[PDB]
Amino acid sequence: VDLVFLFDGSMSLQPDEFQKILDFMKDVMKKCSNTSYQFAAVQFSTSYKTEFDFSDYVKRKDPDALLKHVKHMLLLTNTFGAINYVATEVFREELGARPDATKVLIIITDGEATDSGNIDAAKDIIRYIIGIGKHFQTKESQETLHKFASKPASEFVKILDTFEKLKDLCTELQKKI
Amino acid sequence: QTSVSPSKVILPRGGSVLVTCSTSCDQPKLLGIETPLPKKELLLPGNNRKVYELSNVQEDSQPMCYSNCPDGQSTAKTFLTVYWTPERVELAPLPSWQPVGKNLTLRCQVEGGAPRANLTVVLLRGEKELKREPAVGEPAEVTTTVLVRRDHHGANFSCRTELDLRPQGLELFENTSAPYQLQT
Ligand SMILES: *[C@@H]1O[C@H](CO)[C@@H](O[C@@H]2O[C@H](CO)[C@@H](O)[C@H](O)[C@H]2NC(C)=O)[C@H](O)[C@H]1NC(C)=O
Ligand SMILES: *[C@@H]1O[C@H](CO)[C@@H](O[C@@H]2O[C@H](CO)[C@@H](O)[C@H](O)[C@H]2NC(C)=O)[C@H](O)[C@H]1NC(C)=O
Ligand SMILES: *[C@@H]1O[C@H](CO)[C@@H](O)[C@H](O)[C@H]1NC(C)=O
Ligand SMILES: *[C@@H]1O[C@H](CO)[C@@H](O)[C@H](O)[C@H]1NC(C)=O
Ligand SMILES: [Mg+2]
Repeated sequence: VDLVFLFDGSMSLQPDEFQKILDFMKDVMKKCSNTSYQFAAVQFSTSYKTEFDFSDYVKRKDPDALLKHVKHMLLLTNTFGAINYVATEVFREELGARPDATKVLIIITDGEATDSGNIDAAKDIIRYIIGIGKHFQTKESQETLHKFASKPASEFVKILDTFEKLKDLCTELQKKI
Repeated sequence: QTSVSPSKVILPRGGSVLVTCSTSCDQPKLLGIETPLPKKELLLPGNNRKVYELSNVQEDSQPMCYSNCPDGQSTAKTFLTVYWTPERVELAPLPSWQPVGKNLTLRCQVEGGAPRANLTVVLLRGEKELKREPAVGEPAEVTTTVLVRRDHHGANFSCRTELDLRPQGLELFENTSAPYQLQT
């Protein structure tokens, strides 16, 4: 399974929440450093960039060697165009993805979009969005957390505005792994 | 083609501000503000103009009004400045009595205060300026070795802070410190 972390590097997150997010990335990643488990990372704001590709990923396996030059951008939050980046310029076999493997998508964002796009370009990918802010409250405004939802209201969107409020998602995130 | 106002602001912690994310488009597909601060939107009247209320701002924040216009998404940035009077300005305790002709040290420390490029500190034996220097670090270390001669016979030394927001319509925010009962 070629899983991907898509974290929110927009201004709207407290300068701390950025690092609390990473901790979570590691809560699943390094905890599940077991073989046959590939990952990636794309920080989205007003623009996009692949923090660490697969190529440099399975070279020095550890979430403290792949976040060497991370710089908190803190601009907007192009949530849609972010998902459409993991699709087109991320999961490309060229970088370092295995065909006979399931492409997962771990989106991390307060659930506040700065644009209205469409993810049909990758509607097949295993989505996994995790809230973290304060904005994720009323339905009148906050509803896009349902937009990238897949299966019925279960453990897709909960109170976890701090995904730290959850143990090791190894045997838990393996829903088809 | 975005825009926002006010472009600059100076305010105390917990204070609140209003911001108008405006825009000039035939028909914009989206308008919003980008901040870590608590947002609360205002009136419904209008279409290409939106007002909010950034509340409980403690750090110098900088909101960002965006807009997805057909032409494209643009951005208008405002700057929120927070200013505040320090926790304590008190100076370091020495005992009341002292031998004349002693190159003793007067140390004063201030903890907090912003904007820090406007906050100055001054040690002084009464209404006489002994040393005016800008608050450095946390707490702000400041020192001047005072002597004991003629103006020293039973004096009162003290430490004050002066935060000048006068260059921007506010007042001079200063705080005096507990006196130094020197005897001899
Ligand atoms: C309060 O802070 C500002 C910032 O240092 C002081 O000076 C100006 O600062 C801006 C950047 O914020 C610089 O670009 C300017 O060159 C500075 N102008 C000056 C000082 O000539 C401002 O003067 C400070 N107020 C006081 C008097 O303490
Ligand atoms: C430092 O000085 C400021 C003003 O220069 C003080 O602000 C006032 O503090 C008093 C309490 O002593 C309050 O009752 C006032 O309401 C404050 N001003 C306002 C908003 O009217 C500040 O308290 C001083 N700092 C300390 C440590 O007392
Ligand atoms: C006494 O004051 C003089 C004034 O410059 C200073 O040079 C000297 O170091 C002081 N004495 C101490 C604390 O060593
Ligand atoms: C000395 O300090 C006391 C204590 O606050 C103060 O009341 C007085 O005005 C000061 N002046 C002198 C030297 O008496
Ligand atoms: Mg954001």
